[PDB]
Amino acid sequence: MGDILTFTIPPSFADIFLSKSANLTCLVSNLATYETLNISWASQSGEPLETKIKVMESHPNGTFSAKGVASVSVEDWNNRKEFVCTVTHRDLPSPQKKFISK
Repeated sequence: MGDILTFTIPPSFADIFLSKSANLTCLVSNLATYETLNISWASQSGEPLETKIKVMESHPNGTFSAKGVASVSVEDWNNRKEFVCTVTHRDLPSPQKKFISK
């Protein structure tokens, strides 16, 4: 508590097989201020990724965290690419960035 935690979750081989699209998932928890929260996904090159997020506020149902789902090409995951998620809670002076790779 009182310290913002950011973790990234990779899509499973099975999951990618079902949808035939790889998805980037970010989990942000332990928010010192459970007011509102946003999730941001971008390519390593600093290029914003198509991300779909429902509710600009963190979800207190089942979990107390927010998740951002970005749709990437299976090719990227297959080519060992890496993506960057940045969490902007405004609570911290420096947004936390996370690297994700299969």
